[PDB]
Amino acid sequence: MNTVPFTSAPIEVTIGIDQYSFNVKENQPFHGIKDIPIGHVHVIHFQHADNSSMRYGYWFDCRMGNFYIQYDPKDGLYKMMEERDGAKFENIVHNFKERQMMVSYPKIDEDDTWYNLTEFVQMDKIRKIVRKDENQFSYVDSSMTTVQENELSDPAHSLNYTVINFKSREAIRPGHEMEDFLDKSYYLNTVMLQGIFKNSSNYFGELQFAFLNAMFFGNYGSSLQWHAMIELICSSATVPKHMLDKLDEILYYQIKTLPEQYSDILLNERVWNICLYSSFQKNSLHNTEKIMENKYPELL
Amino acid sequence: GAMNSSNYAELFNNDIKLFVDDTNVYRVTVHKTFEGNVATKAINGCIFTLNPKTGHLFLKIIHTSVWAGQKRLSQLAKWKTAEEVSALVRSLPKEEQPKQIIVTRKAMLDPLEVHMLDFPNIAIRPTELRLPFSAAMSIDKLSDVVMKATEPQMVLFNIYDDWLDRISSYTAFSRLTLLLRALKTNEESAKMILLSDPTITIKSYHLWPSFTDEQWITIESQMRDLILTEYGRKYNV
Ligand SMILES: CCOC(=O)Nc1cccnc1
Ligand SMILES: CCOC(=O)Nc1cccnc1
Repeated sequence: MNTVPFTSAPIEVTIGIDQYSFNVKENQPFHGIKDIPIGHVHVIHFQHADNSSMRYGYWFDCRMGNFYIQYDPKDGLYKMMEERDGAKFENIVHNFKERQMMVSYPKIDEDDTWYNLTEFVQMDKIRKIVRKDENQFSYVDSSMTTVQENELSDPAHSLNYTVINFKSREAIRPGHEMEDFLDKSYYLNTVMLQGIFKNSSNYFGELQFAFLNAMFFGNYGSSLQWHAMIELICSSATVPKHMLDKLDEILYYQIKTLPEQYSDILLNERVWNICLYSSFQKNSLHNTEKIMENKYPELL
Repeated sequence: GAMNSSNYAELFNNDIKLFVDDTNVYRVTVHKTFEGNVATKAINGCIFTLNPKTGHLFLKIIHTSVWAGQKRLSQLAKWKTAEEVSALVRSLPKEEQPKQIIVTRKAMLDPLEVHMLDFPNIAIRPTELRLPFSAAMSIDKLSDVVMKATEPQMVLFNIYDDWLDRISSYTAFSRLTLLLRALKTNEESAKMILLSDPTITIKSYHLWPSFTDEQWITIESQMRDLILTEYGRKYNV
């Protein structure tokens, strides 16, 4: 079990750790988060009390180094940092643990939610979507735009998601215009899965990595990316059977976890009604359709 | 974006543009089978592509053999439409290619957008106008060349005949649309109007009769009357 110590909490802030969150009051004696499960990628995120504008946060993997949080009063946010002196880090963490100034990552033992939401999310790929190579962790906020959004403006601070565009030469073979536009199997299976991702796990990882940035930061371009990657599968007549089974499982847990009150801005009515009710794979997402219809029958 | 009454005069500026109408591409007769079922028999049709400034009509003719062994023909027909417009542009010299193509039905936008990905600088646009181009198969000479075709081919016409010698394209287009609206609302009366006086003939190289300026005014007014009329007969006013 790993730990993300905080130097201090000088400003009132809601802190998120994966799908959990807790309130810290201005100058409350808070010194971080303990018992974080090794083996998964995590995100630790922030919403200031005084300015709910800008949810921001950091993707990290405790196996990749010792990380801490330190408020920076010039730039005005809680920054993730790496401590390279490992003896200094253990000593600091042990003091805070002894004085019981850390909140415990509150995992219920029955609960596989986090694993089911990050199963294919890979930290090494995250560094490439969110390019900042001097750090082993990756910062994301509400306002960051995607590479494709910047095509339709600071490239260093963008989300380099995989470019998917259904009306594009990459997506449409000369001479199969209608075939390829109505049945996207060529674009999914040859162009994307065989040419760009290499395998379905890499593809599931971005879909999971898209969704989590939408849910945790209200990142619009990430929501667009999640929906695109769903639609490309649902609109392909030929999908490996194991990908459809896994997809159903992935979406089921994403819909389960979504805040009940946020469905109106995170979920695209056209994509979901198309995918569940009109597309080639309309009969292939049984779990996802059962949970959508029982929880968001309004959208449909 | 879309084309409507407020930007109506863009059609006659000097940017090359084309209207595409696909309402006559897939045409069928519906009939009873010996077993008392219903079946369609397709007949030849055409893609109606028109330069509104010059009057040039690229009648790209659809023989029935193109539907053979195909499914979902109404959907295929929008893609067939998109495919034969795209190869026409490809063939055409660059300085003759359109800067805009305006489709008369929104269902064509995606088929045409996909077929023209290679021409990102050609704007594909819808329109709010209710243009009467479906009535083009009420022009006898066009109907004739479509029904006689034994293979897919493209015949070129000027739908304005020689009118641009005496009127502007705005006025020529308005005549054409009034003629077509009339033919669409009541083909018989519209046609009775056009051919009553046997002294006025259609030149072999024309679609419409050879009216003087004064005779066109009479004709145009009669066609308005007809369109007003049939509107009353249709709503009881
Ligand atoms: C584009 C090749 O696939 C990925 O990069 N997938 C990914 C991205 C981010 C997190 N986990 C997986
Ligand atoms: C339905 C008939 O289509 C054509 O005649 N198309 C065509 C293709 C290339 C160049 N010009 C015309």
